[PDB]
Amino acid sequence: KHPKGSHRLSPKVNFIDVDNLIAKTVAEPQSIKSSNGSAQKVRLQKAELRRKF
Amino acid sequence: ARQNFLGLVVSQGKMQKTVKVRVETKVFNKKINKELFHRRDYLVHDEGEISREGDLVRIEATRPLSKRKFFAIAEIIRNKGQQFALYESEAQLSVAKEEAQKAKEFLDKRSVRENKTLLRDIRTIQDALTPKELLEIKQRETVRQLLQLDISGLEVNLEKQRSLIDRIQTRLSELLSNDLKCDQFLKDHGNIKKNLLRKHVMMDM
RNA sequence: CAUAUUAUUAUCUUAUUAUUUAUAUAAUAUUUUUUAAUAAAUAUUAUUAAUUUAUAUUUAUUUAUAUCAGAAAUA
RNA sequence: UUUUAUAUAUAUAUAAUAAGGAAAAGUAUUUAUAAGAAUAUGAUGUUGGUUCAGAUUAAGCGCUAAAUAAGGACAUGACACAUGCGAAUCAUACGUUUAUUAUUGAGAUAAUAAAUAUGUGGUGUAAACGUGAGUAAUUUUAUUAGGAAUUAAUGAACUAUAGAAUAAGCUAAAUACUUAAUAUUAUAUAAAAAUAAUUUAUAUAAUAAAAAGGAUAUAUAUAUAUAUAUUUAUCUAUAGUCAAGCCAAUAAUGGUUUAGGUAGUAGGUUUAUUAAGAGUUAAACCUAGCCAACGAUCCAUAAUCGAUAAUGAAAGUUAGAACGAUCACGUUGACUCUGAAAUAUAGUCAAUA
Ligand SMILES: [Mg+2]
Ligand SMILES: [Mg+2]
Ligand SMILES: [Mg+2]
Ligand SMILES: [Mg+2]
Ligand SMILES: [Mg+2]
Ligand SMILES: [Mg+2]
Ligand SMILES: [Mg+2]
Ligand SMILES: [Mg+2]
Ligand SMILES: [Mg+2]
Ligand SMILES: [Mg+2]
Ligand SMILES: [Mg+2]
Ligand SMILES: [Mg+2]
Ligand SMILES: [Mg+2]
Ligand SMILES: [Mg+2]
Ligand SMILES: [Mg+2]
Ligand SMILES: [Mg+2]
Ligand SMILES: [Mg+2]
Ligand SMILES: [Mg+2]
Ligand SMILES: [Mg+2]
Ligand SMILES: [Mg+2]
Ligand SMILES: [Mg+2]
Ligand SMILES: [Mg+2]
Ligand SMILES: [Mg+2]
Ligand SMILES: [Mg+2]
Repeated sequence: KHPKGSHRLSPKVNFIDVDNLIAKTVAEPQSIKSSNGSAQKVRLQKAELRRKF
Repeated sequence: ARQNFLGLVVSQGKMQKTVKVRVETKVFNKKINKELFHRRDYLVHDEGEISREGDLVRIEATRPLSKRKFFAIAEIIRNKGQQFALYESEAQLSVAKEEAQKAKEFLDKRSVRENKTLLRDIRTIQDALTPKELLEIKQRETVRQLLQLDISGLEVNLEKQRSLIDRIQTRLSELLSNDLKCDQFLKDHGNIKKNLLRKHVMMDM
């Protein structure tokens, strides 16, 4: 037997799924359509570059 | 993985669910230029209190269970400490009965010696060859039987042993001389052949 | 024999603080029983300010435990 | 030797006999690198210490000294400090104050200009900087392809995505504060195995915890509201990034002329507290344990270390100034709020000046 409050086995390794990590961490916008904004275009460009990188 | 140390139980039963385990590890000392064993004693959790002093076990890393206890037993490779108490109790029980039996034998022998004239008796049988005392002595070649000595038994046993040894050896040599006769012996009985011949020849005798 | 500084404590005193007790015609909110002052209409009827009432959040008060630091004793 | 002969009782003694001879031409990198001398002796050899020859400094001093370039600069009193600076910034959060034009009649409201940071607010000072007093480890330093309790419905502050941004009150007014609305864990059912537990999915229970508007334009109508759009803000949720809290193993100075030490002491069982284990702290009940001549406990001393500096052939030895990493401290001690994290260079109390 092991101690009362302990766990017999070590925590199981969390195997990252690259597709899931990409989907959750960087998700493409759902609302593709938008109108003209002076800062919105810049923000969209920066977000696209960061997602790609 | 959780740290794992092989050890020997050196103290048990002193505290509740806790033992001392003797862990040795290999270290290199530069001043000596030597690989030497470095020794420490860990206070270790023993839930179920199975391990006994002298057993060979692991102690494996665990959460802090007390101020000084950070390891728990996992399994007992050698149960020598466990066996040392089972054998102790069994030895006590067996020694008691064996004592009783041998004491009974000694008391019986004391009684025989208490009950307790062979020369006179044997001469009375010899002269006879009167009737009533002779019968009473009979109840108590007959002279030869009453005087047969244990040395004759030793002589005949020694002759038996010597004859057995010599006959075994001479038959082994005889069969080894003729190799085909050895194979015939093997087949009738139904360097490997050497051992088989030896076994069969001794089983014959 | 004399000076000094850290440390402790079955001793004495204790800031502040943390819990813990007991008390508040103590407050503030809200819930009642009520009293004044006021507002619309044909005796009012409700409104704000004060009276009594019982749940919270605290204040004053004291019960105990610990506690900076100080003496006394020891090293 | 081996085999056999004769003789004698499978064995013993004598005699003879022995199978091992083959021939041929041509077909470097070597590594790393350790030197002694003078002084004993009447003289010799040896032991033996002392001193010297080398390199260097966080250096000081005596004598001397031209320029330029770079690297350092209170090691001692963590001793006391005159004086000036080192943390402000936002007028696009809310308020105030003026001046002109317009309409309205001492003022009122707009538009345009400005001032206002002695009023209410937001953000920043847990960092950086300096120091080495304390600390010999009870939480400190170094290292591990070390762990779990199998660390929180933590974001601190940016990225990527979705949503939301409602009502009142008190402030003179608000993006100030309060009250209110709304938006992982524990169970039950199964599944598997990395199983004597964990994970997965489902269905419930509660999650249930918020917010904030400014600056512009326009478009409506009736200065008032409203509706969008652009900008900058706010709150929530998932993931990432940067981060934190706890424990394990090994190592970390001298004195035993400090030999016994420890009673929360060593262990067990519960409960309070934490995000989290544990006599870490608080309470309760049990056991008699735990460390120690491979050096406990006690005392003195000390910030620790490096791919840093010095030195040596090297193992090592010394330093911890300078460059870099960690810790601790900001006159001394304790506690408290906030916060994810502070016994904070904050606050309170006391001590010193
Ligand atoms: Mg325990
Ligand atoms: Mg001389
Ligand atoms: Mg020299
Ligand atoms: Mg210079
Ligand atoms: Mg200094
Ligand atoms: Mg210094
Ligand atoms: Mg303004
Ligand atoms: Mg101001
Ligand atoms: Mg700091
Ligand atoms: Mg610094
Ligand atoms: Mg309002
Ligand atoms: Mg607010
Ligand atoms: Mg506990
Ligand atoms: Mg303790
Ligand atoms: Mg207790
Ligand atoms: Mg010692
Ligand atoms: Mg020091
Ligand atoms: Mg220091
Ligand atoms: Mg340095
Ligand atoms: Mg040192
Ligand atoms: Mg300096
Ligand atoms: Mg501090
Ligand atoms: Mg301080
Ligand atoms: Mg000072």
